[PDB]
Amino acid sequence: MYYGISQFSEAYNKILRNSSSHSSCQLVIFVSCLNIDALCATKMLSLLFKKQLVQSQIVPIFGYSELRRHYSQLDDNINSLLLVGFGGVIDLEAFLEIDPQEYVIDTDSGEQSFRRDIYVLDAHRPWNLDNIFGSQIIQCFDDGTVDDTLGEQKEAYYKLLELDRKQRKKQIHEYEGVLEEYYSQGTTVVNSISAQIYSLLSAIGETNLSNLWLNILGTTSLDIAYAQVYNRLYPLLQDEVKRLTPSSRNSVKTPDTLTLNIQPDYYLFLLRHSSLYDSFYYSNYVNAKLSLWNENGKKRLHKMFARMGIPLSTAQETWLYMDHSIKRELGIIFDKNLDRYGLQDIIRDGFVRTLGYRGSISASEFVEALTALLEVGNNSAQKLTNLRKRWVSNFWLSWDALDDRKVELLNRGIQLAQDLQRAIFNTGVAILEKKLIKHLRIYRLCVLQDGPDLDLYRNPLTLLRLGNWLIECCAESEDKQLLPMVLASIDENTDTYLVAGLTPRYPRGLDTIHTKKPILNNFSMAFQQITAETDAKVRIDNFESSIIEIRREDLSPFLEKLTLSGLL
Amino acid sequence: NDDDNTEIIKSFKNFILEFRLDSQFIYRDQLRNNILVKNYSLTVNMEHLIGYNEDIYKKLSDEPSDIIPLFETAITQVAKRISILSRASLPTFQLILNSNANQIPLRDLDSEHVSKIVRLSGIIISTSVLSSRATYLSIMCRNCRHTTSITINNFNVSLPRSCLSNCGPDPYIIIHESSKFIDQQFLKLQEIPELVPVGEMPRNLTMTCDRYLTNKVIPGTRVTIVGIYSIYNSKNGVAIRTPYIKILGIQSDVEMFTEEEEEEFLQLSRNPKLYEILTNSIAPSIFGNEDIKKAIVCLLMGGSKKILPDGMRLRGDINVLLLGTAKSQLLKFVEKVSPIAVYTSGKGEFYLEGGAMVLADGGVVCIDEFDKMRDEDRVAIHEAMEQQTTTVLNSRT
Amino acid sequence: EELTLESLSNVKANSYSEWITQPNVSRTIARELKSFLLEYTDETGRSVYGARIRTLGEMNSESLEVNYRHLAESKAILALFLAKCPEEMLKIFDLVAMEATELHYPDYARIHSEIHVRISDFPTIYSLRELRESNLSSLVRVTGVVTRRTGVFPQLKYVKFNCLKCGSILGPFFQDSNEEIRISFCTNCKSKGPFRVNGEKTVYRNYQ
Ligand SMILES: [Zn+2]
Ligand SMILES: [Zn+2]
Repeated sequence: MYYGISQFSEAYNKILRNSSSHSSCQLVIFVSCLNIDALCATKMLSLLFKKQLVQSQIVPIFGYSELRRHYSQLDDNINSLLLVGFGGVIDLEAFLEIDPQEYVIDTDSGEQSFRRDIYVLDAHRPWNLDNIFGSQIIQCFDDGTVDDTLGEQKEAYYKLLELDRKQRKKQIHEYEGVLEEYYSQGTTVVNSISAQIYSLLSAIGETNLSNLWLNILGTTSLDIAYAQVYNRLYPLLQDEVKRLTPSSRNSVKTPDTLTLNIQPDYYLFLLRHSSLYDSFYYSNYVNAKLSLWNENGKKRLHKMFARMGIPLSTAQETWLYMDHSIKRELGIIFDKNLDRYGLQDIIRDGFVRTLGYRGSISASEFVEALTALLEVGNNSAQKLTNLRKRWVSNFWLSWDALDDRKVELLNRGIQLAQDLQRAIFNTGVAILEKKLIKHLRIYRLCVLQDGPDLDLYRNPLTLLRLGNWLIECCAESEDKQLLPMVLASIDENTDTYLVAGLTPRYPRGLDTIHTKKPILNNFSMAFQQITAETDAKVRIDNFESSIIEIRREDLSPFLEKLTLSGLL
Repeated sequence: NDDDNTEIIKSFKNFILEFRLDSQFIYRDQLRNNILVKNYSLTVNMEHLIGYNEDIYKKLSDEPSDIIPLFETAITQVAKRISILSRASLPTFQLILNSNANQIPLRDLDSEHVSKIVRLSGIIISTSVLSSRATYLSIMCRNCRHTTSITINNFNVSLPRSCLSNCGPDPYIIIHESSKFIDQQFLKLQEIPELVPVGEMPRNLTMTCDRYLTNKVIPGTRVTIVGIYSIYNSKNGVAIRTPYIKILGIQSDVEMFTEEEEEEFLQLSRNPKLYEILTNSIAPSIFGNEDIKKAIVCLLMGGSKKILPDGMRLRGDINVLLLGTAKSQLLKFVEKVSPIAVYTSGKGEFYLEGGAMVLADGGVVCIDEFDKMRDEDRVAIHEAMEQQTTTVLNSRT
Repeated sequence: EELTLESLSNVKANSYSEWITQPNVSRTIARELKSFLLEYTDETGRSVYGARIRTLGEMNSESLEVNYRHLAESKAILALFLAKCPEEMLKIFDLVAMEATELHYPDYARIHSEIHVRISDFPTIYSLRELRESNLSSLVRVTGVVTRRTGVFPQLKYVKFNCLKCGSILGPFFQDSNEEIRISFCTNCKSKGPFRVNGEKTVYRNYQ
């Protein structure tokens, strides 16, 4: 509501009118790292401002506390703050303790104004009503979710704010209950921030092939978790692809020739940059379907490749070096027997960028490599600071990778993605054989204490990858109901478990009467309530509240409260 | 037919003259430079060729033996066009490849790989000596005296038996003078020790290289090779043919002081206790033995060898004697840090030379136990060190 | 016309192989062999050969395991015939393997254009000394310790040739693995001459 979709252009014009001055930079863009779509959105905004030639600054951030301290050091000269993928649900005014009177200037007259402007692009869903309504210094580029779902919430909020006694109770309790009901609901990203920014550019008419590519990448990254959102947005991106597509068709391939064409993007892993056999061997969906984690799954994989009539040796060959006959008839090969093995869902048409003779890349593979670069791009408080510094360095490395010129960095990211994926697969199979997953009847707890790959798992995204693979296998396992999934990873240097609360998910292909319903994630709220109740040291500072830290000894007591918690 | 060969040649010419990345005709420039240094040969990345057009790469893979010569001809034509002004000669250019794809273990190679461009690696065990290969021949007909010639390739011919303007069964003969030839080596490769299966002999295989690929490596050098699995009818089993490999390209697995080095050494000299630092640095695990460290430093440093005007020379190589494994570790460290060294505790195609000690020169020669060492008796060492010496030991260590 | 398995019992030929080489006889033998492969099962009733084919495709192995007793159990007539003339029925049974494998793994020829039948549990056994000219030209199960092994060198599985006189191309004759080809004649011009091998058309098999 605060800034609806229609008024994005107006907000942008206001930002210009305020911070546009070649004399100095008054625009600062706070960005929460560890989010592909956030990075894409930030890059798009950077390019836009570069066109507008408005000096500004980029501020990578990892934790809410980092954001707080960064705001503390802010200078009054800055009047525009862009928050990318963070702060939407929190009461930023409260969290940053912003006093309207401190910033109020030129209020007049039925008008208001302030010295600074906090623009929020954090499109999770459970928007902080105070930010939406209570605050004015807070600016939120809403996707219309408020005006389409929170109208009753708006009414209740404005009534409660209006209330300043049987009738008083008879109204206040209902409004409080309405607001609480809007609360106590798990977070679930609503839409691509990249999509919102692309829409804004369309409003400003800045749309170009590069911007569409960036939006595609952001949405594709979002896909894995919120596949429904990706499905909803896919037609729009295809429409834009057709809109910007050049007239020339089948133009002779030249180095300058660059195309972004839609064609079958088989739901595999690094197909173009890994042997077909490897791509299948590490495609989360593939392993979940065939349970490749068990050796019998590997046997079935060999059986499937034999059914394909593809020489296994060939299947392990480098994809770029496939024989032309197979490299082209793979379409028919997949058309046949994929249903026989139940892997028909793998077939997927998707965006695939390409340029000159250097080669081609699918948006999925590109975002995978971007995540790999983000993750492995390179006194306890100092150790955490250095780790987050490495994460920020990886953030900037990915930023550089976005440029086409730095194809070398993209290749490095591809290799890193391969290595991380294989390590994740090995760890997952070891876990499943170990049966570390414990059915607690409130969640399937799986705590990690083995040395190897533990160092890698200190990165929240690495843990998320492992948990995503585990969740894929579990959801495909019909025996397992959609229980909440808990992951923890002890850090020996800090002696803390990287607790992660991972929501369940219906089978990728699943799209029946159910699956339509979004299974919100209450992990964060449960963790926060337990932490407030208890005193076990933890770190909710991380923007992704579902991920938190805890002492090696504070874990099991915290886990005990967690299973004791009824919030989950 | 010849039209299709010309078409393939034209396609490769277009690839060379057009394949561009960013803003550089990498291959055009590379060819121009290689010509500029007279190195008439081009190296091509397979991935690049595929990117330009998969079809040419696939056709090459199908019939490498014939496709490759056409590609080399295209390279020659491009070189002439870019290096010599038209309407105003060069030799056939060697083509070098780099697939960088999945390898094939030496043992795994079999009939399946015949005539296929193979990509593998190993350690070169031995190197032959270069031989002549007739790229071009000058040919006289024995009776009618009809001149002619042949242009042969090192892939997949014999002197024609027919007169071509009875004259004879083979009236043609070679005129070595006008004919032209190239170099051709022969190398033997063994599978990687790791690649060797459990308790199995390491397999071995032989190759041939030519043109600029000649003399590019030496025995006992780990290397990765690209070539066509080839088979030749050795004069040395029914229907059994000897398998070899034609070396398309080589990559070295293992592959003077600048300003920085001399500056660092000068600063080291600036240090007053530099000598003490050294003594502290030799075999730190061997605590104590300070005099031993000092003597090690001295021996490593040698001495100012001088040759008098009368000719008699002043030796510069110092020789130190030591007296369990503590000394063994010391000598091991010495050889490790020694620029050149020979460590041996006394245990120690028609050509014979002197013993192991003879081969040692410069650097150092270490022996854990002379009291144990008696091979060739002491007198050999007596002479080799006192005198630094058909049977003369022209060594200095 | 094709013949019955009982009709096959009547060899009615100069030699066992002479009977086998009979066209209709070959058809009957192939049909019976395929019937055995698809039908013969363990006491469990599972097609042991069906599972063997499954694994063969899965492992991409080019050799199919076969148990002699199994055929002796059913279609033993073919067991005796093979014992008398192993080569011919080996070829026929290899084609039967072609057909049995492809139905379960269509287009497996890509993985292996051919397959090799591997008989097992051959009842009769002889030592090297036991061997006799009577044994020659027939299958034998023998044991020992390998004395010396040679490296696996390629051998020309199939061979075309080229008469030096005219010799554009000569038939892709199958090399026997024991002797040379020595066509000693040319079809293009009826005479002898240097028959240069046609490198264009030739199949190579690992030899040892
Ligand atoms: Zn003549
Ligand atoms: Zn003839």
